[PDB]
Amino acid sequence: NLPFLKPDDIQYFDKLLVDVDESTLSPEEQKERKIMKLLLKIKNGTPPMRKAALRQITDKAREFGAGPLFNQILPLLMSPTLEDQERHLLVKVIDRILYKLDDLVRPYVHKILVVIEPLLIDEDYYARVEGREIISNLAKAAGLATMISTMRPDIDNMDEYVRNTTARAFAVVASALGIPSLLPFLKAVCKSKKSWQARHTGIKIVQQIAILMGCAILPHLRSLVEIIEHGLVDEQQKVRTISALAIAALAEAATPYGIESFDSVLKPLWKGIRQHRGKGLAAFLKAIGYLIPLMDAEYANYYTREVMLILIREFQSPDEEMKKIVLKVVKQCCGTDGVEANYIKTEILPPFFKHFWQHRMALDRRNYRQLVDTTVELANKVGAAEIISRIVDDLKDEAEQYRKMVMETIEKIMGNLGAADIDHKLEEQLIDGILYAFQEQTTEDSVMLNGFGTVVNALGKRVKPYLPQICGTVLWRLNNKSAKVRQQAADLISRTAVVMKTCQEEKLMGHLGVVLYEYLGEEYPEVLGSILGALKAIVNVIGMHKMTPPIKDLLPRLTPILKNRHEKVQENCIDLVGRIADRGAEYVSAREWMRICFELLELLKAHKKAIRRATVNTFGYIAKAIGPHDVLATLLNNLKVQERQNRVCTTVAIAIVAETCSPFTVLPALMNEYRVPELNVQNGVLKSLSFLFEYIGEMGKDYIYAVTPLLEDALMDRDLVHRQTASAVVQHMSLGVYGFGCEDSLNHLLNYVWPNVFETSPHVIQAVMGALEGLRVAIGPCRMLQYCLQGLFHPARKVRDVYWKIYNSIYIGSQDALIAHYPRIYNDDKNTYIRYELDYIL
Amino acid sequence: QSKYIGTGHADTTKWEWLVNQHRDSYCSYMGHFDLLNYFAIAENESKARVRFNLMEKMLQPCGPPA
Amino acid sequence: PDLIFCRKQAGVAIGRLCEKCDGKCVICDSYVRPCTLVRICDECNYGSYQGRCVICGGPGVSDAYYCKECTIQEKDRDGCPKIVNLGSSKTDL
Amino acid sequence: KDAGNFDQNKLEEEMRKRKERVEKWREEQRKKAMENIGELKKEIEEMKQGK
Ligand SMILES: [Zn+2]
Ligand SMILES: [Zn+2]
Repeated sequence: NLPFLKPDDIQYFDKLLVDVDESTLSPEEQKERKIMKLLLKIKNGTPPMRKAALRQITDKAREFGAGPLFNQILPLLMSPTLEDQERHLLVKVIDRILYKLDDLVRPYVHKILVVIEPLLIDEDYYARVEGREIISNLAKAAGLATMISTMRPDIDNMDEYVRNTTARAFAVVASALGIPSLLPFLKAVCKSKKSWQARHTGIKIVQQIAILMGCAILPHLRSLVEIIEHGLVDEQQKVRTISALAIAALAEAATPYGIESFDSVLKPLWKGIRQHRGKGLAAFLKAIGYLIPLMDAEYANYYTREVMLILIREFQSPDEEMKKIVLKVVKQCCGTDGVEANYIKTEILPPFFKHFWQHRMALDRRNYRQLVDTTVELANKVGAAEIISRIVDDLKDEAEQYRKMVMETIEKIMGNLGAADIDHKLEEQLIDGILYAFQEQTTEDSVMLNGFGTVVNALGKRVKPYLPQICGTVLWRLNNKSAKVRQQAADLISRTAVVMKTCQEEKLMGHLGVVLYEYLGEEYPEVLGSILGALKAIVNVIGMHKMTPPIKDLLPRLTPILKNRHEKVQENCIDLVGRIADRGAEYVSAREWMRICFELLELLKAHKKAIRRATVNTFGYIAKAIGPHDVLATLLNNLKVQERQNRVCTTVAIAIVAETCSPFTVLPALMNEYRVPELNVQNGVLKSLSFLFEYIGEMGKDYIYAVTPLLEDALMDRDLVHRQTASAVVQHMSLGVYGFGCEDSLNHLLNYVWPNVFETSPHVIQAVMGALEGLRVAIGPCRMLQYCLQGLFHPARKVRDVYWKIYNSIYIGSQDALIAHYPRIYNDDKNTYIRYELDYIL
Repeated sequence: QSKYIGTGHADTTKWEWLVNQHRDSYCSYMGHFDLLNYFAIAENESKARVRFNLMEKMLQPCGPPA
Repeated sequence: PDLIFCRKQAGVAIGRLCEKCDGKCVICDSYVRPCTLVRICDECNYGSYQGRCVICGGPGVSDAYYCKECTIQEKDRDGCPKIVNLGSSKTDL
Repeated sequence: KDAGNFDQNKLEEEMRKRKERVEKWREEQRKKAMENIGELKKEIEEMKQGK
């Protein structure tokens, strides 16, 4: 009963589709070909039906033939139709076959090496990981000698891609078959002078192994450096570059500590910085950039001074390979603790500001990222004030391209250092540059928008004297009437709202509120959300009636805004309505608040969790301001309306009252709602008490004995739906009153909840099973097992089916807690049942 | 393996229940401290002695039909 | 409607959830007071499985947590809480 | 408000003027620099010079 077939699996889909009789008339062991169709069953079929094929092939690969098995398994995954899950399944199958066919995988080494090699060089990380795993499995299948004899003659591939693939294959084979297991063979086959191909492939395999292993290069660090030091003074520049790359990879893998083996080539690395030419000096600098942070504190200064002769001199890079390498080396040197801030400010600050700190890289994305990262890393060491008073020009420049990177670096420095290193003239220059960048925002540059808030936060109390500048800036950016411009202005105002409005001014509040409530009908939902956020920030910073928009006008104006279906707009409007009743909170007619609550009650279960949280955060203050009795009566009347598709949320609103007011605000009012003889009235009351005790928290311990009879009367033999509600209430109240000293009422409720265990309803047992699983963990097995012990061997076959299930549910929980709870099973004459090892008197 | 090991089911024999009882009651003896420093005071043996005794008793205690 | 779970060795992978299935716990299925963060096994974040919801089984938008009523009951200490069954298996639509 | 608005406008104008002045100064500085660099004139092909 496998699933349907597919035209993509037509390579071996003739078993279940055609009369491919491998046992009637076919070659020897032709059924293994049908096993490929079984592989389709592993791909096309069920999870257990797919794993059964692998479980069977695991005990049949030895009796299937290595040749045909490989010839049918390799092309199956070699095709481009190998999906991600399909690739994983094929890799697992090949690994199982190799674990079964260990010595048989030797003749097929030429196959997987030609197949797993490209897959290991794929683009996706999962593909490379699967290729490396397949290569490691193939290596572990046969011996190291087979892998050596396979990867050694493969060096004749003159193609650079083929050579790199062979080097990566050898590195993967050595990373799993033992690094020192293949180290001597590789060192003996690569130490010769055949040609540049082998000399390059040696360093390539070394770097590939160091990159694939990772932190596992600590013991084999010197063992590999002993063979890699033959290229540090190599004649050919290509071999020298390969050796430098391998040394840098090893230093990065074995970093930061353990620079002992690095001293074996540390002298040439520190000498040849200003000795090589072009690619040689580039490779030397790239290796020194990694060796510097791993170096010690004494020789680090000497190495930096020896490398600066060729680093600071060639800071201006004709190409990108030199510029990026120099930037990385400078970043690594700044990260090192050797060169102090004084040396950087003396010999590193002026060169970095002259050759690097400029608008000459306003279009290089990689350069714009590298220079920004290096500046952000070096600002913490050279002082933020040393750069805050020296980068106030690139942002104010008319070139917006370099201005974006300058603002990004300034924001990064402000976020890293903070606001301590901020001079008066430096602060004024930074404010002027930020204002010029924000005003001259001809493009969509979010860097300035993100940095304005950081600068305002760094201002702190200094933003008060600088109030009118930012005020006029925000006014010019808000009255521009541009969509994206207004959005960015509202965002920047909401970010820097608490810093400016909360400065104890009482003068800009009106000027802000007049423009805030003006553009209330923005068609763009993002602009509307930004305006709502700005108004919320103003209401949080301003008060009643300190806020410019009147409360009696902003409330009815914001009322229809909450009815919108926009996600961000509604999310902001909920918080705005909540904060409207934050400080003073009256500012409304009771009918308006009741209507707002009735409208928001339908949004308490929205898809976005943010709206669900904001609704509960606002309804609490709404109910605290309106009143307990009115809100309770409204919620109770709302229980019958809004039929059970969104009715339960209303019950949650009642719980919000319990979370918004004292427990006696909803308890006595909801108690009278049970006196009605209606079935789905008491049912709704119980469904509401469930969420009430599930969300009331640790407050149930204060009042739990007064609600015991209300749950007991509902737990009686009343109906089939009035039983799950009482059990859920009990389970959600026991967990909430866990260990708080209310076990009496818990026992009172359990006395009734136990007889309801005998229920054949498949949908009604879980309501009691969960109650028992909660009572076991909130009561202790010393009493639950005491109840459940009388029937552990009851004669009824359908009575033990529930008692053993409850015992299992009470066993995995409190496994060793119930050990000192069992009775003394007396000793029979056929064994030793009594546990006499616990009846000592000592 | 670890599906439900530790307890039987609807027709679990009394012996097979007491066997799991003792087999999971000694692990609270070899692991717990008060119930291990208390048994080495009664039997008057060291921790290693009592622990090895309890470990060897986990072969088939309670009276094994072996 | 009895959902199944993976329940394998809980690795060092954090949980996730969809834009609609982010609040409720992967096991308790409740939105009330998330206590601890959920995890996954090794076969729950592997290639295509990277950053997938534990309930919706699609895109991840947050971290999968457990309910306070489900973490106090020691339910989080079970295997991989990924919601997978015979129907919700790897080869599902 | 018939006087406050005017004052605000004046302030804005002043700010704009200041910005313009700053820009002019920057331009002048750039011109001066163009008088002589700068790491080594056009230091881009010097480090390259083939490969
Ligand atoms: Zn989901
Ligand atoms: Zn899982």
